[PDB]
Amino acid sequence: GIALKNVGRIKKHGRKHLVSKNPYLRLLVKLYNFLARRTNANFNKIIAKRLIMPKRYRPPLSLSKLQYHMANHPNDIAVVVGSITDDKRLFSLKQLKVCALRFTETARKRIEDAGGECLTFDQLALKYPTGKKCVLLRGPTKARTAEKHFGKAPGKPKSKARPYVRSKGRKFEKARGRRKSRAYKK
Amino acid sequence: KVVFVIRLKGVNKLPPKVRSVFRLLRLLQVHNGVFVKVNKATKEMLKIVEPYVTYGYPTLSTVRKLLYKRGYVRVGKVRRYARKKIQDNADISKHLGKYNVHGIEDMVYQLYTCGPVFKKVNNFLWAFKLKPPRKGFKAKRHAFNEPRPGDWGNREAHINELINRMI
Amino acid sequence: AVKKVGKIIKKRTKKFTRFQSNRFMRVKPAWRKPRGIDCRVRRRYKGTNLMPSIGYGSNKKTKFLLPNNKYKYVVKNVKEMEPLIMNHTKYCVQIAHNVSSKKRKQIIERAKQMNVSVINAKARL
Amino acid sequence: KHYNVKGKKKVLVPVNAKKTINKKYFGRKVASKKKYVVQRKLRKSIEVGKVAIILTGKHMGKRCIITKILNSGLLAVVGPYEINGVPLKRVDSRYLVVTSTNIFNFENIAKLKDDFLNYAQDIDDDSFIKTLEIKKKQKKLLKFMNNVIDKIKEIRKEDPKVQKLEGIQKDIGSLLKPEILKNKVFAHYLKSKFTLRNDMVLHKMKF
RNA sequence: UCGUUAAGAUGGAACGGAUUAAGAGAGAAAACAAGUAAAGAGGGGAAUAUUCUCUUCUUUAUUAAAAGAAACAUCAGUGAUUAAUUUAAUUUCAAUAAAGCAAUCCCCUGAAAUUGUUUUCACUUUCUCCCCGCACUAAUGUGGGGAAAACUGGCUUUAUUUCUUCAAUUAUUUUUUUUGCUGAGGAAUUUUAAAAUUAUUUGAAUUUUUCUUCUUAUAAUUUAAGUUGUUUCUAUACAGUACUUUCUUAACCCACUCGUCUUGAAACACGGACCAAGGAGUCUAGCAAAUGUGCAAGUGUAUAUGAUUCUUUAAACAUUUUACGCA
RNA sequence: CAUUUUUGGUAAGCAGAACUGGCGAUGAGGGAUGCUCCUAACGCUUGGAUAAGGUGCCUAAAUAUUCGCUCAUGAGAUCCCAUAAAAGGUGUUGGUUCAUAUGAACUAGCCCUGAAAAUGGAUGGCGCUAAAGCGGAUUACCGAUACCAAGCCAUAAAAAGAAGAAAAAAUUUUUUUUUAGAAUCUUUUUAUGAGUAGAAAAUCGUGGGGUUUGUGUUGAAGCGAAAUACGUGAGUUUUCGUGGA
RNA sequence: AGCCAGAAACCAUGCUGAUUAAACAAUACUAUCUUUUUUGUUUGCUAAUGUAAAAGAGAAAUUAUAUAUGUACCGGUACAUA
Repeated sequence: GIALKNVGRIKKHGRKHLVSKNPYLRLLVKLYNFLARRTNANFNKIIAKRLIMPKRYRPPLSLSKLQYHMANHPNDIAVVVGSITDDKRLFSLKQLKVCALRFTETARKRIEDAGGECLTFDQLALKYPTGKKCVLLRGPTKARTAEKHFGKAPGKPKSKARPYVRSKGRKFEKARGRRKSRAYKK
Repeated sequence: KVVFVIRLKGVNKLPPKVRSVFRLLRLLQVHNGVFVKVNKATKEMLKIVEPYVTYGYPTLSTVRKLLYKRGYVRVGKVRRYARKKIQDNADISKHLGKYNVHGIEDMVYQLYTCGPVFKKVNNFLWAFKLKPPRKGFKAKRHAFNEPRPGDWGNREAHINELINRMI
Repeated sequence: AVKKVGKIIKKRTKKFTRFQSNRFMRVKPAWRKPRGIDCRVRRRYKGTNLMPSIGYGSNKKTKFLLPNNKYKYVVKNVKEMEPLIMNHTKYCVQIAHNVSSKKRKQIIERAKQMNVSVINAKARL
Repeated sequence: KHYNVKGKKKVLVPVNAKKTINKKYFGRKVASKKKYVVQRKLRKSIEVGKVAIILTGKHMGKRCIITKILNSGLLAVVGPYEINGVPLKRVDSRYLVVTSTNIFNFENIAKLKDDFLNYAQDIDDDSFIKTLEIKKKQKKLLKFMNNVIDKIKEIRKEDPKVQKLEGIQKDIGSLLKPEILKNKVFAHYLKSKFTLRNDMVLHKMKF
């Protein structure tokens, strides 16, 4: 009998293929898989994987954040494997070249008004199949409110995770172990 | 300089340090044989698994014969290997081309006497899965060293006859 | 034991009839997997009724093949002739349970035009 | 003509090639990739001057002398037609027990070696073929009964190849018979059938 | 559940598994026979409702063939057998017939006088001879006591090795006798390329060659580059007593009441006479993560209003710019 | 539960710990039998050669070879394992110290005494003594689903991929077969395959609904008996009989 | 080693059973029937088939085993022969 660690198996994890029945996205991933396998570069492969990912790994990217990044890359084409959202804290645009998974209509209109460029991934594929002189972008992973509750147990030393609180009420969840006066404090 | 170590015993009921050394050694299967670079740490490791292994100095005929008749090699990417019989030099001249071996005789030469390029060649080849001995043993659970007839531990030169017996 | 016919090898003829089915009359012969403890099936004591196993599964070239050397296709309408003509060299017609004799006869005639035998041809005559 | 790797000198015959398979997608191909089939290269015990036992034919147990090795690796043998009435028969070396004993015991028999050799030389495989037309002719009689079996034997008899083979057989028998016949003990041995009984060891037995 | 008939079985269980068998049944759909000619039954298409022409089934017989199972041979893979073999290596001989050398002597082996030596005398044979005991013995002899020799053994030689030898054990090697089992695959450019081998051709090499080596050019082939060939048979069948396959007892080997709780049940642990039907993780509320979907700093459209909305309409559709929930 | 260390308790198949390995959750081969000891962990098959273990017969291979020792008027005979001691012995066998090939003294090998129980009774049974006993050694043979090679299945990983003529039959041309591009997809390769409690995926079936395109009284469903049927399987499909919506 | 006598024990004897031996022997009478030869045995029935072992299914000293068998003399002696 042969002694085997993990019974000889590679049992790596994560998405096998796109679980959605959405025709356009299934078509799109077929394209980017084709490009990824043939092309030498990492860029296409990374885009293909990122296209496959779950909804919480499809965060929105802020237009202001994209704009802030692209000012050091001033003539170059941003690609974003997520949605681009508009900003009502943002005074004006500086004119941008953006490929994204989804555009909010107000942002798209703002980009068009600015004289910028709204690229779909198929259009990007046609124009830049190599990905040369292109810039891969992605939004915040840990911004989401579920993750704000993740990490070390509430009331356990040095912890700073949000509790899954009972309700908004003043009297609730500020006593025992959350103030030194009542029992103890974290 | 070298020592050829053959496993003898099943994988049921193994002590934990012995499991670890076996895992490093690569004698996972009960009739695995493998070449080992003589060193003190290698000898000490070998001493710990001793009641479950025979070992010795293999001789040139045996080294040549064993690699020829029972040589398999790991073909795939790093840790995505696959077990292929050799049958042509160009495959093994690819992987051991960087380390400038490129040819099965060169592999025989390094295995027979440890030279500048031993670890890689040794690692690169698949561990030898041997047959049973075609005329058996006196008694499996007793040492070759014992006054009582037995077979485990150092068999020195005479390892060759056993290898010929179980090829 | 094993049943070769040409390059169609089928491993096992005997169906895996259910554990001690004659012993308790209420039991039916089709397989049912014991969730019992000490069942003498899963606890794998030799000499009892054998468990079915995926290992007995057909070779991929054969998979569902008949000794006829043609895959069986069941037919309940005349219109089913139109794919069966292009596939006749690889597929054989079986006529369905229901089929009324006038229609059935017409299908049988059609099958002869397609140059493919009906494997249950004598039926309803 | 031959291959000589490791000194072997095999002797090559062009393979006929007959079996077709439907191939990977489109159409068919013959199975045999190779073009030359190896010549049989029979064991050294088998030889022309030797008398041999026919093991399991109709005429089995008879002591029959070898004539010609055919290119099929099948050789011809006769338990002389004058002596035993037995046909010049085709046989494998696997179904024939060749003895050490030699037909050319005496100078007279050895002086008639060339005539026997010429007779031996003429025969060929094509004379031993059944013939499909003839085989069908015999078969077509099926659709009192004993008579039809006699008629089948007559149909076999009529064949020109059978007659040609029988001529050579008769010539060989006629040539060899007087010298063979003169020594009664050897004639009796030739007539006598091989037998198995108690004390037939087989393993130590000499042939 | 019970009755009738038939078939089988039957020495304190019953059934089963695995594997064959004999019986009893069933079957032709791969489990043989395309085409060709003759005369019956149908059907179509074209030419400008009927001429031309194309077709499938029955029928008579008439040439193919293929397909599988055998069997042998041939390969390649993998075994088992029984003969071996190469040049080394390792305190290894034995005769052959002529010479010599020493007799308790010698190849040997004893017993004696840090650290080396070295020296002493002890030891063979006899179917030879003698003396005492004369037949005294296990004996076709003998107990004791002595000699003799070198046949025997031992050494030194000189030649000799198929008269007899030339062991054995390692090392690297090279073969060989029978033989067992196996045959996946299927190459529209990796069944390709080189190698190998054969017949050629050119230059070299060296252990020097009728299987000597390399590389220079040309061909074929296979040891490359996962079985092929030949001959039978089924059969010149139309389902048969053969063949396929179900059922049926047998027989060899194996085979403990299932569920169950329990560390642990074949149990002297608990439940179960039997068969049929029905028979047990659901639904609501609120919450969470997951994943999909639509939109995004918004979101949902709430109650409700509205309509050229009226079997199905109990839904669907719409909502004349700071309502509310949550963010 | 076992080895080893181990505490309490007269001890305990007792209670309590330590380290590690088993069983639990586990088939298979041996241990005569046996959840745990030993060998060894398992898809389906073919062949090989071995392990633990055997080779008098039951029962597969040796009445093998080879040297000792052993006769028992209840001998003895494979770990766990199913009793056995102090103590004796002028039974026999070796030793070793003494004395004068005899007399002492010791010594340990076997054997004997020490050695009594409950159905009839247990080296597994028959039996075995020039062993088939006990202690060695020498081989051969037999011996697993473990081991090696090969095929097939599924799982896991890896390669790789989003357009063209092959054969046979006829009499150069006629006739016969084939001629793949569906991403949870096809081709290929290698590795892997235990399992209660438990988790997942792929399936198969039942009632109803929408949808699609069919089946019906030239008898369907249903039901009994089946089928050279198909599926690893649940099942599916079909025949004959009954049957009549 | 070789022997002997010796117990309410032991085994026979005795006695009881013996469809405990799927046991058997002898005798008496009987059932269109027995014997020899030929051809057949591919409505419950009304011609009729079964073998565990053919292949040359070949083979009759005897106490023996630290000696046997004859033959000749008187179980003994002598002489042959395996």
